[PDB]
Amino acid sequence: XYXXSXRV
Amino acid sequence: PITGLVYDQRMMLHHNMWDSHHPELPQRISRIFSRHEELRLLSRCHRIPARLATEEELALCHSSKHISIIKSSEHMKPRDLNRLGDEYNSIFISNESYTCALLAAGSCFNSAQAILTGQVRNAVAIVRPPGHHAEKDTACGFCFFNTAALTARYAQSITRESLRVLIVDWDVHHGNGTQHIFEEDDSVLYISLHRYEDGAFFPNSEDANYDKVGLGKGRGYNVNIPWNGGKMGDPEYMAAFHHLVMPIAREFAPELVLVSAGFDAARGDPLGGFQVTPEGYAHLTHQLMSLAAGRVLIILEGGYNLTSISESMSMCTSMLLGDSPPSLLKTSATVSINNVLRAHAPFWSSL
Ligand SMILES: [K+]
Ligand SMILES: [K+]
Ligand SMILES: [Zn+2]
Repeated sequence: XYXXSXRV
Repeated sequence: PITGLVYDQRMMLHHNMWDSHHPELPQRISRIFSRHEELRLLSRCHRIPARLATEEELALCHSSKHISIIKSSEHMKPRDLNRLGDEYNSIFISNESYTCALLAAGSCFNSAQAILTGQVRNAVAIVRPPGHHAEKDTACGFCFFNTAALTARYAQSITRESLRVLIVDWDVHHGNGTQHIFEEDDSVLYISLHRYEDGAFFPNSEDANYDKVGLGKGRGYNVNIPWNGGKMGDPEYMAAFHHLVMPIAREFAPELVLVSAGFDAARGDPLGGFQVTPEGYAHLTHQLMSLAAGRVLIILEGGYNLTSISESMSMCTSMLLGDSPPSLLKTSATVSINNVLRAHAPFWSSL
């Protein structure tokens, strides 16, 4: 949901 | 006609020990509360007290394993908290998280009970951590227990099991936990509007597509409105309410409206990327107040720009008090609405 990684 | 409000600064204790600037900030609720006081809404509301949910109340929606696991974090050392948190998707845990999740759920129980017994007409709950990503058996997406889903079950337990509960989830993210808890249920109608991007936006599941209409006798009672390719705002949300949300809800005829009121679809949100204005949130609230004879409980979910959430939620409260709404289309938003209409026309004659 938060981080920018794609599935967070 | 009385509007209730519940806020407890004890819910600020849940925090991120490794990143104190993580967007699910303790000051989300204190900023929203402060803004209510600045706009003079606080003095116009009846303060409803917070309380802890009981573990028996948590089991209305959650497994005893999940409850026990989160309960066990209250006394863990920092390394055990870090490792437990990493076992979930997008979760941080401190020694206060469990108590904070209990206070969030119990606050909404006391609000729903106040509404259903006629002490107030409607209510707003300024609560942390959020709830709508929590599943029966797992925490997810900053959420530990599914506050809104528990509140629906709590409401039925103090009235009757067939109490019709409409949950509108306008958080920018799909309330996957809520959808799953009520997927085989026609007593609780779940309607979510959310950024979807063909499944690439969090929570990253096709579960959130328009063709997921519910299971069994819940067929038709799960309404997914997913947004793709576009920075949506008030025209798109207005149109989805006119064409889908309000026609279906009126047909369902709910006896209480729970709003999973995330404000991360707001203009300025760092996670949502959308542009709903505070005036738009007022109009969405004003529309929902025509259901259930105004028995609406607005529950804070997400929303991560402190100024945007404080202005937006205050406008929803202003609407609950009876203030008149303030003065207010992307092509891909029409595609979405039309896709949901085709999927749900078979169960809703209003469509
Ligand atoms: K949503
Ligand atoms: K349902
Ligand atoms: Zn969200």
